[PDB]
Amino acid sequence: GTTYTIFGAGPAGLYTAWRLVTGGKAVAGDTIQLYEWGDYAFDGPGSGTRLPAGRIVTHFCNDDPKQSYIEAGGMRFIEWDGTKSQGHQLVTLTIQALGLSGKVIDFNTTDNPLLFLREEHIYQNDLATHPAPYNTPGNNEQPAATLFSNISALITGDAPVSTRTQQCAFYGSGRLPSTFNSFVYPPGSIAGNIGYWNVFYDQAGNEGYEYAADAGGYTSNVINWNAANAAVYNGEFAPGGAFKTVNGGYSQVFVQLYQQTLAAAQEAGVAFTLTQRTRLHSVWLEDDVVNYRLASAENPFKGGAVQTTQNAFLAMPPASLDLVAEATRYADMPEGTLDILNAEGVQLYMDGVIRQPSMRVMLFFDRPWWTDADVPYPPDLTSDGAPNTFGPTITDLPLRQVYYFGNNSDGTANPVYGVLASYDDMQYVQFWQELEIDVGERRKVPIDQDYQVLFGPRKATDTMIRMVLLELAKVHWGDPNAAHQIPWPVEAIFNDFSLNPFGAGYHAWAAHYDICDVMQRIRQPTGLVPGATAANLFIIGEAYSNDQAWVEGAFCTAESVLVDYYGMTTIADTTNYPLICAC
Amino acid sequence: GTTYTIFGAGPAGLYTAWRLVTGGKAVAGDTIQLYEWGDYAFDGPGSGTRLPAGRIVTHFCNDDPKQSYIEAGGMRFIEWDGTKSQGHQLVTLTIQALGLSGKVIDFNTTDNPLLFLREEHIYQNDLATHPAPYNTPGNNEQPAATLFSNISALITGDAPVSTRTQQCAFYGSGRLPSTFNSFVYPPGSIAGNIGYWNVFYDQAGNEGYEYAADAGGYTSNVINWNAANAAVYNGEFAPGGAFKTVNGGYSQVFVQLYQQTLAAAQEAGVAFTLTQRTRLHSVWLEDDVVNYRLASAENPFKGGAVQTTQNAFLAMPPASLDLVAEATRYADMPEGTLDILNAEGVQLYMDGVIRQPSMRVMLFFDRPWWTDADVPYPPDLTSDGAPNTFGPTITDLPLRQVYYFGNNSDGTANPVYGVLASYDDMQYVQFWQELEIDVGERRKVPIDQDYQVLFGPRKATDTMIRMVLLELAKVHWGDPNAAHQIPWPVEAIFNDFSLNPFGAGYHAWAAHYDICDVMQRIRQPTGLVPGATAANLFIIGEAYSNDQAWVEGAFCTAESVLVDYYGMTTIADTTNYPLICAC
Ligand SMILES: Cc1cc2nc3c(=O)[nH]c(=O)nc-3n(C[C@H](O)[C@H](O)[C@H](O)COP(=O)(O)OP(=O)(O)OC[C@H]3O[C@@H](n4cnc5c(N)ncnc54)[C@H](O)[C@@H]3O)c2cc1C
Ligand SMILES: Cc1cc2nc3c(=O)[nH]c(=O)nc-3n(C[C@H](O)[C@H](O)[C@H](O)COP(=O)(O)OP(=O)(O)OC[C@H]3O[C@@H](n4cnc5c(N)ncnc54)[C@H](O)[C@@H]3O)c2cc1C
Ligand SMILES: N[C@@H](CCCC[NH3+])C(=O)O
Ligand SMILES: N[C@@H](CCCC[NH3+])C(=O)O
Repeated sequence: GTTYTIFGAGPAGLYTAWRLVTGGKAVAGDTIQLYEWGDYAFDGPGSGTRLPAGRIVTHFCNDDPKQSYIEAGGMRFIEWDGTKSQGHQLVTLTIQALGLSGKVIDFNTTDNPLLFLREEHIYQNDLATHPAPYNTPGNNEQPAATLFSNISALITGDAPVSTRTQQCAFYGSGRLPSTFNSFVYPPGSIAGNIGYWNVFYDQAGNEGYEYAADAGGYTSNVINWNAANAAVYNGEFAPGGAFKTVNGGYSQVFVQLYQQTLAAAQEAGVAFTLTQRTRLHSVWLEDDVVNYRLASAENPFKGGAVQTTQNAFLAMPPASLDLVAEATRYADMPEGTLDILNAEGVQLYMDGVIRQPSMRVMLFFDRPWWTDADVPYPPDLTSDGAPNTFGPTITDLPLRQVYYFGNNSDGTANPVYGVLASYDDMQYVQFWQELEIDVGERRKVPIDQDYQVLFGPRKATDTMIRMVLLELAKVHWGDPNAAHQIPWPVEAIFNDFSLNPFGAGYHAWAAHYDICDVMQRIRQPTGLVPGATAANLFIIGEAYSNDQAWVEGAFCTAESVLVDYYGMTTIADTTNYPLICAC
Repeated sequence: GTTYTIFGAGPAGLYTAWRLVTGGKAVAGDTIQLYEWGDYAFDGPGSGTRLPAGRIVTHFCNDDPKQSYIEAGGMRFIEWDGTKSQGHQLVTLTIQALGLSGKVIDFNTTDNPLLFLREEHIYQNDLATHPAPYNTPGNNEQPAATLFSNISALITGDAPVSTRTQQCAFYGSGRLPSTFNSFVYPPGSIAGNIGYWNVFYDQAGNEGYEYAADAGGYTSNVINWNAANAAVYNGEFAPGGAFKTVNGGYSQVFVQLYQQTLAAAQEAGVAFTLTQRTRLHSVWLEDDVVNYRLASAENPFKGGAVQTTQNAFLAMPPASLDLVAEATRYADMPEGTLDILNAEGVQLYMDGVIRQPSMRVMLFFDRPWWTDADVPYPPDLTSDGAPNTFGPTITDLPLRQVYYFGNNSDGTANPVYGVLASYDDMQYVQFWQELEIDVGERRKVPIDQDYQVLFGPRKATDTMIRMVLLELAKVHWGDPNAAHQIPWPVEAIFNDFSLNPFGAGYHAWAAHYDICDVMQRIRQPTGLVPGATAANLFIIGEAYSNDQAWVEGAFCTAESVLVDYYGMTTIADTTNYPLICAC
């Protein structure tokens, strides 16, 4: 039979194993071996240290599956709309296939977020009469979205940028229009060779950029990423659609991928196993044969016996690839081998994304204190439309965004009310990291060896809780001393995605890359080594996808490999929806 | 005889060799072997790719030693005052011993810097007339220095913090006063377990922090480093003294260390060799015996045969130590060895500093355009503190500070006029890095393999030059369209210190560390490993010193090792000058 070896039981790896079995590529007698460094709870309460999988982690208050929860990783999806060809098609199809469509609910955001900017409190609808305190004439009386759309249109000009295919084409062929007005960037410049922040800064000045970075929505990415992709993903014609979540958490999707793959494997006679607490240590090729070593979670740097497979999936992000590549980079490898991850073209293409650090603080309260009548600046979570919403509130602080989940349980547990506090960006990673150790304690774990998110959300220190409460007091009262009015959380925990093995909350395409060429060619890295024998060793996950903010991109890269390198029939309608960009 | 093996011919490694020979520790029949990854010009024109050494690099315009220059790395020092016992003692003694004291000149800074903040132009002397555009009442009418001094006093209370000894003791034992007024931090908290930015932000709010970060002097430092050390180094009572530089460049210190060591070694019968384009690849211990491999610069990841020495100095910063540790971390090491750099206590103490990325753009103009009579906001380089000065101009832009060196040429007929543009901090690294590749081109070198500073200042792209001129136009004209008024530079080059092998402009002691214990014990890392045989393997350099901004710290740690582990008589008077903190 045929053995399929998957390293990483995150979304991409789990989706791959589920498609191989349910799509009927793995037949009776075949083997699927999934290896996961972490110890996720696939088999109910007590079967792991946190719910699955990777950067998706639903966290229930007190670890009570009947309680309110906060998504401590990825939190929402965009429902596929086939009449518009927009939304997370594989996520929507997979939820339906797993029998979970009945649990899909709206994730509603306020039309009138509170903005806390340079010590001013401005509800977004009021900007026409209370201009934002940024020296950016015109733009400061409009939501930041108006400035995003304006900058996008200065970059895209008259180019069609409405469909997914047109957007893909702009990544490679998009040029600044003949009308581009700049001292720095000539008209006709290749937009994919421009940094988004660099050109936003050129066109709107530091105050226009800072206003957009401080007051913009969650989904508009202002880091210095590929300007071609940034323009089409932040503009008027950016992909959109209805935001949804899975009632009871996103993690159940990954529990069901695993359990349904195992039930289908039993019916098909396929040997499907998950081996947790076990990492890929090193990988290399001998012609088409993938050689690899495993390491235990207890001793992650020491490899075991050399194993072989004809089919290997590296279902793991850049920082995780880096740790595997480090294990052979400096080694004296066997004669006739190819140290594939350290080949020059593979290392170059792996740098086709930049990294954004993220930290999430999850706080449960015994009452929804933010709704009290005497709160000076409450979040506007009701009407402004009709349904109830989760916020956010948006600020120029380290605590850059707040979501208010409240009691999102089925109502049978003792009511707790959840708040998600978001810290992001290179600017702030060093700010938040020192809050992770108690003020009475020295650091004990070397930072690059603290695999905190891999194990599960970590108890918030008293310093971290107090800092969050200070920032929420400034947001909702305008007085740091009001932190005394906020009740102490009944539970507070954090996920710091900058730590290994994740090394990032998010990846974004880099400037000075041909995005489509990286998306196409990085998946089978032997293609980036001139003269190499093809091998079925693949790189999959959201990082080198066309949907980097989303589980969708993990599923799409995995699907693209099954289609292109295993000849499988896709479950998607790709007519108007390329899984990854073509060049 | 006795062999001394030094890895890294930066300031620390060169100083070590010089002291070993000129102090008479190495005697006739001994050997000193220095290995350097780079290829520095120690022997005049044609002898390397840039002037020595490490993060000190004088850059002459057009590679003309008679032209104006700009320090493309470290630029100034504090002259030792033995009467007050204040300043950079070893740097001053070394310049004197090398015969370079007659090249020492004042490095003067304006007492009335131009501030460009949130699109407003304010000369610092006029903040009473035109308050800084930050919502920080009182603080915004005073120089940022006042706020720095106020915060330091809130942290230090009545603790004496004027002497090196007392500053060292504050790192380990210093506590917030009983009067500390904070929601986040209790009175009496250990200041060394607090992040400086965390507590600044707590006490002064985001607008007070942002004003200090944007408008503070060059030496001011708001990163989230150890609050005990930050309070005593940012306070009214920070280490002071008269700022100087070496006319003709700081690099000639390092040329002269090498040449004079070689001459002295030849007179003494010591074999002194510098082998460049050759790096330490891997290091480990067998009892007291230092085992190592070298790699060529051409093939930096492939080690040669195992070599041994009894005396080894790792004269290289954290990111450089990290690359050497990576080469054994994942290896199956020989029987009876100690993989010293990957020992738990060594890895923990190596994380006792955080890193600050820095980028320097050096621009030479054919005329001092900033002095022209029609310039709306010229720098006040002439009068206010009596003699002429180099600036700076201070801004809230990515281009955070400007220095104006002008014509410092020594005998050209066609002098040029130099400008130093500084970009720093984790916030901006991704902003400046995309300017490093031409707008017509894709990236070609993997970012972690682009050893740019090692080679030498790189030609600025046209996009980088235009960005700097745009920022200088906004600063000096308040009109981005005035960029057309600035003459195109004769030469523009950059040094990005975030790149390997440096991985930082600067290191700063971290929160949640006992600074003194790390300073003392990291130097001989076998002392951090229970059961290990002691070995003469040392870690030296600025990063784990008590003078992290400065060459002084490289010399002090190197001096401390020669005194503590080789029984050498110090050249310093340590009466009021501990080389490193004592515990
Ligand atoms: C703060 C945050 C918010 C998000 N919000 C959303 C959202 O609202 N909706 C959404 O759809 N997406 C969201 N995402 C993105 C989503 O989390 C990712 O797209 C998705 O988790 C990517 O899946 P992946 O399988 O590619 O990688 P990962 O989730 O990173 O999984 C990789 C797996 O590989 C394992 N691994 C690593 N190294 C090894 C090794 N050597 N051997 C074996 N196993 C290894 C890891 O432990 C992990 O389990 C968010 C992400 C973050 C961080
Ligand atoms: C922007 C900037 C401004 C500064 N301003 C000042 C200032 O005004 N005044 C001042 O006094 N100081 C200043 N400094 C600091 C000064 O540059 C440093 O303190 C000093 O260079 C540190 O010397 P070092 O020997 O510890 O390390 P480095 O200068 O980093 O030298 C280490 C050496 O080790 C080599 N190396 C690395 N890995 C290996 C390997 N595996 N094998 C062999 N060799 C290896 C490197 O190539 C390098 O030559 C500044 C620094 C920067 C970046
Ligand atoms: N995926 C993140 C942010 C959205 C980014 C979209 N560009 C979340 O919804 O939690
Ligand atoms: N080395 C700097 C001092 C500050 C460095 C730390 N950011 C100088 O030239 O004065």
